[PDB]
Amino acid sequence: ISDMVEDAGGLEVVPGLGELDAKGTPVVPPLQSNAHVPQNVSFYEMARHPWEDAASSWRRDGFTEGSLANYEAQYRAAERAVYDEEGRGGHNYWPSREA
Amino acid sequence: TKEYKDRLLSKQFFHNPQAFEVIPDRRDRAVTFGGKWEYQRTHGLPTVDRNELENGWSEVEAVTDAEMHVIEQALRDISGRRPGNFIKSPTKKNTLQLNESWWEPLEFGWEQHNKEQKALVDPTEQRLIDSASLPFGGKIPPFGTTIGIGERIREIAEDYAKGFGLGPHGHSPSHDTCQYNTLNAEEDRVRELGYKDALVRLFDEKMADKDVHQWAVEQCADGEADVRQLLLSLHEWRERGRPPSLMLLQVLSKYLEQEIAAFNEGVPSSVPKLSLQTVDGTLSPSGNSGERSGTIWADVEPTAYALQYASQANHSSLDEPFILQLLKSAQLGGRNA
Amino acid sequence: MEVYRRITERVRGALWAHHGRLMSERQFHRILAYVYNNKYEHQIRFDRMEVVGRAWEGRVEVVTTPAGYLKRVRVNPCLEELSSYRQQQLILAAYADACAQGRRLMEKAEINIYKQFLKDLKPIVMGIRDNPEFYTVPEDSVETVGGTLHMGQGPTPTTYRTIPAAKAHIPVDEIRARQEWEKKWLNSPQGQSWALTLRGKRYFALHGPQYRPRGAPGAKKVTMPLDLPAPYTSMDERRLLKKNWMAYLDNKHVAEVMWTRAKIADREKLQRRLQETGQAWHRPINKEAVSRW
Amino acid sequence: KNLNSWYAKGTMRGGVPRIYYAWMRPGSFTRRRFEKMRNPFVDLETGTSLYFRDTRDSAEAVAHAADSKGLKGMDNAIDLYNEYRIVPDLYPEGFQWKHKLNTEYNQWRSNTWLTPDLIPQEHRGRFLCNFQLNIVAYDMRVVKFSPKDHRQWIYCVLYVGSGKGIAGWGRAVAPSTQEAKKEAIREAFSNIIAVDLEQEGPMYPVRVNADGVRVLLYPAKRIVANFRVADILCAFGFQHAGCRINLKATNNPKSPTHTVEGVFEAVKALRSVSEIAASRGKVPHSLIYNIYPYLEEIRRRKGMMAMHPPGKDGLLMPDRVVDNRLPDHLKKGYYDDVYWKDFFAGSREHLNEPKMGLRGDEMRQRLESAQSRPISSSTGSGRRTLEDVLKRLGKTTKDLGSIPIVNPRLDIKLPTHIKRNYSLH
Amino acid sequence: RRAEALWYRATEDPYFGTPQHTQRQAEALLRVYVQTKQRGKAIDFMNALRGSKEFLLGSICITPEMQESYDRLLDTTPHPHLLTNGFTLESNAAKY
Amino acid sequence: FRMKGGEMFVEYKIMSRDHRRSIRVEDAIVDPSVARTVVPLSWLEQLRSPSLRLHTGYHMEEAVYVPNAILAGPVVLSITGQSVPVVLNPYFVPDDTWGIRRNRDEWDLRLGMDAIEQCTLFSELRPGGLLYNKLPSSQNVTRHEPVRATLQRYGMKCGLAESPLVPRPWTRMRYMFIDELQRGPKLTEFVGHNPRNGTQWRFSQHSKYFRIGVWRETIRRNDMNEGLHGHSSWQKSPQQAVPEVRLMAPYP
Amino acid sequence: MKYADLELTTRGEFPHGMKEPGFVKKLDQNIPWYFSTYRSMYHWPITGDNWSDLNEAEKHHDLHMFYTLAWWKLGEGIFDAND
Amino acid sequence: YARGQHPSYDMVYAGPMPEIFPNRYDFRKPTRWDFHDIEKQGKYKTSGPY
Amino acid sequence: WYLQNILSVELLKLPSRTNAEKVAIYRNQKHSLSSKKKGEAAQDDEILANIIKERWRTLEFGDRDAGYPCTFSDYIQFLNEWFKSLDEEGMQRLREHFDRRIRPLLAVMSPVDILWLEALTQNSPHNKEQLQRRIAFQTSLGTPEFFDMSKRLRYEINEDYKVRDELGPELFALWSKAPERWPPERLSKMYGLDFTLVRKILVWHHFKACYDACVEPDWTLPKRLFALEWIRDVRARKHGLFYGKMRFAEQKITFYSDRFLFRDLVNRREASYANVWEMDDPYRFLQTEQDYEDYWGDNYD
Amino acid sequence: WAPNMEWGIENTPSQEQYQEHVPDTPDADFRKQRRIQSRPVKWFYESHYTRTGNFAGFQPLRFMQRRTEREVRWPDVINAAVQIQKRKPDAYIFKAIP
Repeated sequence: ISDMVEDAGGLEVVPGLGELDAKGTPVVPPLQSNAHVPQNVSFYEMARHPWEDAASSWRRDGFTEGSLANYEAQYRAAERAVYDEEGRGGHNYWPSREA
Repeated sequence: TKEYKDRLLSKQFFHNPQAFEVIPDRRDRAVTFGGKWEYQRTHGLPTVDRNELENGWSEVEAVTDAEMHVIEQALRDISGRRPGNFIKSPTKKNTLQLNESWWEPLEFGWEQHNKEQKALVDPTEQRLIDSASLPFGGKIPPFGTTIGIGERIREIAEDYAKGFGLGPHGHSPSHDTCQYNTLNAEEDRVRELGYKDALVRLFDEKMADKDVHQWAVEQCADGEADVRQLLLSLHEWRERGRPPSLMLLQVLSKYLEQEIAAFNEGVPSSVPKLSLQTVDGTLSPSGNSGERSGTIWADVEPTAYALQYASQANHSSLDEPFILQLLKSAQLGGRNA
Repeated sequence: MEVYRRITERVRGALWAHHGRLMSERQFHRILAYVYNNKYEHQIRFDRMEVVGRAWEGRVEVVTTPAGYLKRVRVNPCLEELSSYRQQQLILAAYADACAQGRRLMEKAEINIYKQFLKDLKPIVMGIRDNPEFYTVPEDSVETVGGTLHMGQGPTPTTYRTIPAAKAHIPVDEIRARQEWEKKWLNSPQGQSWALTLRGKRYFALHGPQYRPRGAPGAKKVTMPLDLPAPYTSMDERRLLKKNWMAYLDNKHVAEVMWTRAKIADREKLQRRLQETGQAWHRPINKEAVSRW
Repeated sequence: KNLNSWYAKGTMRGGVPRIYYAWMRPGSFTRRRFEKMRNPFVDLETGTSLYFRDTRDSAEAVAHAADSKGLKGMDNAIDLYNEYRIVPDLYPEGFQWKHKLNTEYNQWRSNTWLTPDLIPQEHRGRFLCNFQLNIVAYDMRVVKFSPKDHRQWIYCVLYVGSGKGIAGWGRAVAPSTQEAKKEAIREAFSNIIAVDLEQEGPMYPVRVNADGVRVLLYPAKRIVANFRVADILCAFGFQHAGCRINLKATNNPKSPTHTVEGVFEAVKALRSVSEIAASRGKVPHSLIYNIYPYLEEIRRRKGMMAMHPPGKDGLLMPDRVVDNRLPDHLKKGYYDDVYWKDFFAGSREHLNEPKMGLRGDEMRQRLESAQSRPISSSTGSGRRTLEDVLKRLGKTTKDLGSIPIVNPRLDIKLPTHIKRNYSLH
Repeated sequence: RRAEALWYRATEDPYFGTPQHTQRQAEALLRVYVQTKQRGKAIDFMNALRGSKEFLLGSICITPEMQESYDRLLDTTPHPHLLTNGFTLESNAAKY
Repeated sequence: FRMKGGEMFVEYKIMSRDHRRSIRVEDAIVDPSVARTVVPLSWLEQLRSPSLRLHTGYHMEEAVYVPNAILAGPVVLSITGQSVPVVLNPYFVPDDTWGIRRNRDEWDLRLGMDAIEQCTLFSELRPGGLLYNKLPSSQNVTRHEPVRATLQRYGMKCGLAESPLVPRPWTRMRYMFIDELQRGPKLTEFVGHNPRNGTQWRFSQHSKYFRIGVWRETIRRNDMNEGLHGHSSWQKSPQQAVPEVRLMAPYP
Repeated sequence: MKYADLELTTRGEFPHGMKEPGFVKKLDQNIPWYFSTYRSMYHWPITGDNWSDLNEAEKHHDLHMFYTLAWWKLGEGIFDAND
Repeated sequence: YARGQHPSYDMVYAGPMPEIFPNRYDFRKPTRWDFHDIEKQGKYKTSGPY
Repeated sequence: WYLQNILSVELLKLPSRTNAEKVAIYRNQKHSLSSKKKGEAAQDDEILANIIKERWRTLEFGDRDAGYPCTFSDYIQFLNEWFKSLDEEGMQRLREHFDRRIRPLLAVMSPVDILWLEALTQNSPHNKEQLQRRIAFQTSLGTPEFFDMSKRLRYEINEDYKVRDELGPELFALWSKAPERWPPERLSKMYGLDFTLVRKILVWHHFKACYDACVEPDWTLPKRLFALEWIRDVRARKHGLFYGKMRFAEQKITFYSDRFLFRDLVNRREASYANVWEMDDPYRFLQTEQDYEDYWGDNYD
Repeated sequence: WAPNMEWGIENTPSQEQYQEHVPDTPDADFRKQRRIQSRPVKWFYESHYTRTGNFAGFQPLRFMQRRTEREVRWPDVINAAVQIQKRKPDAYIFKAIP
């Protein structure tokens, strides 16, 4: 502590800090703190996800746009032709060899 | 921003212009008017101003004590013992399949997958793996002999079969001293009980020859219940022992009512009585204390269940002509495998 | 720190002993590094703010940074004459009081750390747990080679179930409906007017991502919460078994030893809980729960 | 101030190459048994409670009065990877991959797999070092199997070494040249010796006494020893060493035997520096760069980082039971809203009924995997099952796409197929 | 490379070295590159000129001589993808 | 480093070249127009820290005019943002003729091009940065030019690596070779006196001394052969002692 | 570019280094210690910044790499992305 | 530092200085002991590789 | 042939999918369930790259009058025009190609594979028959996998931190945004490895990042991360007059008592700092002019 | 920065380095594993600071060693390892030099 004070610039002797005035108030207004809980320092809204905005700490090696557009699209086409082949609006679990 | 992007563009351009052209000329490197160390005033990306760096974070929701109790509840739930990890059943003990090329010859779970194909599927379209094609008699070679193939095979089989978790006595099975399964006492107990259920045993002794489709199109009226769903849960409960579903359990409550009473006759005031009650949709037999069906076991391995079950052979697990089936079975005797 | 080391060690052991999945240690440490940078980003601005302590009646005014760096000491000149020792102990008590205050805020923000990191590890345990294939047994059940025997003590537990037996209900659904209620609202009479009210502009700002201009930090669009359905996603053991079985055996071996030790943790936390509320005894008396096996 | 330049040291031996370690020995290079918890300690459970000794006082652990939850510092796990390396790594892992066998490792990397009868039993699948054999000097001693019968037993000395660290010497007696050579080579691979070459020489004068030959290994700027002894030290890899024997080559006894024996005896008597240190219980200056992560984590655990949550132990004890396990007829529908219709197609562990939901095509594919199980007489019939019917047609058992039959080798009528499989789809 | 090492030693040398490069040293190095016909080097050097500290201060300038001579190098000298003013046909290349 | 109106304000810590005595300046101005730092004379003694290398306080100390001031140096400035120290010879003007006290406790201290030529702050000077406005006038500076106009008058056409001839600037490193992550640490032998003198390479099989040994290791491949054929590169094993062998590899 | 359809009958060997040595029955010098004893002057790898006017090191490494890629046929049909 | 309380950073703590960048491949520079023909390496031409 | 079999990719066609194939590979990729066969996992990009590998494998050399794409003359003539065309960055990318592909094989080369090597360009070794004979004998002496150089680089120690997931700079645009606020100690948590190797990864990471932003790297980052090691090399040189880097064989042989570090440890436990950046800045090592010169001696500027 | 340490391959001349006079050809000195040698001025092009010095405070061990002894007493062909020298032909055939 003695050296924390030294590197803290010695004790600044200011006369009458906690000494109160006749009317009950203190002379030499005290030192006032400005501390609270920081309300915008969640690290996750910071080191977010790179391409999407799901700001957290989980890795998800995504899929390129295009290679997901075409991919999922033709999956939908292949499912609509396998499972619902005769186009009656009904999903036939038993399509033909050809479907 | 525009400032960031533009400082970055000038940085990249004066670092190498010929990449920012369409016909990139030869990019050999030449001198820097700064001095042999111009990287000191070129290097790194552009950097932002610090006050904005550190302040410009928009206020973030105070995920509150509510959500905290939620999540702490989530973990203090999952932290519970999932059933078998302590003692892994032969299916998880033998599901191993190494992508290495020495592994596949000695088909790892050969004899176990054979036992499962013998018991739980029809002899008409099924597989069976052979210790003939399997290297070492199909079994592992003893210790001293093979210069280490069998060594490392036993060792991978060990480390994939080791059980982890706390057991019913309070120790990992390899704690220094607290032994489990001493002299196979756990399989002793599990034989001397068997995983046998009152409710499905009664459903059996009631139907006792009926084709399940017959019984189901009986108990499902025209509009009362769907034969699809009732058959589904019927089967998944009959073999592969589960707690019977809600609908199927109520159908049982009505259909077995005679055998249910015959089970419910001689109770005194205090004993358990098989009460097919589904007050809450919790099918866990420890939630019912095993009364909604006559189950000791709060969750049975489907497959050791089905192994005992198919060894109970009152079901027609042989589609053959009957007198031939019984003649062959008697003559080829009790050692028919 | 070891709170989150314990937490993620138990979650590792979970996502393996509850599903044949392994978490990539790349991820295991991206988690802890995100908590550590949580704490660095708190400590940063905590070092731009002050706590003021004061010794007897406020004669010594110690100005400090909440981390405990003594910056200034305004003294009353009735203290310069105490001694060298009692000066020391009085400025030390004023420091100590300020430290108490700063650490009060420090612990008031470490709960915010707990809570952001918890919102973080939400979709992971919600992944392993809020799927049709998530089930435990009662901790008393004598788990046998083929299943789980029964308990004998404290009959009839209350098996919960966190999942709708109905069709699937997932948070992405809930959030899309959240924005739809929000939409219908900002269409509705009280909607469009509250939106022109401060209560609406305030919400728009503090919660409207899609309105961040080109350049602003933060979520620059709206995000559905995360989805990691374990029992329906082989996480790493696929990659490990493909590349090399050695890494596979050891990665699963660690995840299993980790869950084993979190089990030992629950066991000793329970052990004290019982020796506290009179259930257990301070030296073994009940051997037949170990010697009959 | 040390006018010994480090840049002009070591005596050149022509082409003889000697290994040098960049930083630390290849043994102590890898640390899987400690990063991956593959050890008797992690197995044997005892002591895993200490990592949670902090829950002695429940109120204290929730309160987090002292950060010192850790068995060894601030955390239970602080610098598990560096700080523990501070100890003289006397017993290092070494080579521990079971990727390909000991045999195939020894074979790819060593000229010993070619020579099996030479390595005795213990070292067989072990070595990965290309050993150069140097036959010091053959001799001939008469062997008297009887008074009337005498043989010429040639007696070899040879040293099988590789300057990569490992070198043994064997002398043998056997009736023939090549048989005595083989016998001595196996005795050498029995007398194999290694050396902590981290110090690249002795760091203190080793004054040993072999079987009559007073040896002194000492530190020199460079290998300064006999031609033979120097090639032995180069067979060990000693860059800065020097052995002197008998004080001078007129001092008896001298012999190729005694020379090889003496130098190898001295290299055996040598103690490593890490072993010297640990023997004195002291931390070697060399390895103190491992505590620097822990010293820095000390210095950087000030304030917020040492701050531990209030009331949050991390040990979220067991309380209740959860069962999301739905009936299979239900999970068959559960995700149909959320993912593809009929999520659960074919997971045996998931769907307690393994076959349900599948289209007959994928079931046919399971069956294509399945093979033809033999037919006992009762099962064998003069009826032609759809198996051989579709054989005669030749078309396929996969052709009947629209036909709800899936397994033609079932001896059941078309609706019996469709009813045994009506429950499912 | 010799002229490059000269340029750097002119920056660095404490006795005979000049703190800011002279348009004399710059044009002289340009004409060295123009001499030995270094296409990529001359390009990068004109660019690092465009980016220097002396250029920005306006103390050192790219002379009209520099521009025209450097352009003439980028003409005469051969491009990796393009025919430069300075490719002389082969009547026989019709072979290929 | 910040701008409030474009003009940059850096935070630095001026230090005696031995970093013994130091004096911080919260937000000082960065004018890329005065080629020297002008600090008040009062610090000529605060930062005079007489070390040994500099017997007296400073090295250079010359009565200059701008005579108003004492040009003194070298003083080790250190700007908050930058990691490289910036060594200067600041003008030390007195506070009399030049009362640098602008407001209550402020100072009107400005960081000079003498420094910006050593900071990463220099990159703010080539057109595109935050100081290309404040740059003084000259023919190589068009003041209010569009930055893109300057880049394209220099030869900007497309993005970075837009046209597919120029490679991608992020396949520039498809692999970082960190030895203990990939296949272990090399086996490092030497042929010479030292690791730094001798060379990586053993003498190939073609040596005069090795050919008998190679002939034997060929024909009698299963017995152990004396010779120098081992100290060669060619070895009996499938594994040849060619340098950068990774001796701890999992699969060799 | 700069094409002329020349031919070539004798390429070198593959410079794999491990081409057999021309075998000899006896040695012209029957002294083996001369290979073990041969010292030389030191090979100081760097003198000051190792700068040299021709790029004597990078140039030679590039000219060895060039022909070795040639002989290895650019070395990629073996494996590049089998992983 | 003057007081003796600074957290000392000495060179006992200095880890290994790793070869951060692989230097360059060291192709076998030919010597007078790499001559495919025992003729150029006579006793009368070659007294050693360099 | 090169344009055809490399750069004219569209002229390549894949195995055209069936629709049960499409739907099923979707279904067993978008959720990996329990107990999957190993037949659903070979992706179409790995398949394209394996097909190109087979193209380059079956390219053959000889007079083009036959079915050959080209002769040795044609191919090495193209190689020569190109290798003359290569600039700096071209040569950086080419030498990296060498370093990653070929150079790791030159150390696992074998006198067994001399046949397969010469097969690559279809050369004919002088003793082709004596070779084929012995090489066949040696290749007999070991498993067909034990001798195919096409599979001798297939394992990596420490399989958890692969290199494929470090080519994307970890939290890149957070330390590209204030690399004075982001020492190595903030990210040395990102890797559960030894400390020296973690800093080594970090400097390689900053390099990957600066390269990809196409900005000049700061070649003083290795120095600023290993400052302790930097000054220790400087003083090791100044002490034992060598050049290069000090190896553990040259260290001091002081033996420190068990608790040498208590003085340093209490100074570390108590020393607080006005803010975080004085706590960790790269010049916390440098204490005297000797320290500053041994640091910035390399940096003559 | 490394000094220009003495007794390199390049510093030393022939009769010291090897034990015969060897031409100082500025072209194709294969024995110094050298290909060409442009010889610009020693210290002209390098930067000035690099001129660190000339260290030679050690043994020229190629050329002269401390405590020289015949490595191998037998056979008589061996000296200290500092006597590398090729073979002296019989009567010296002197061609006519064009």
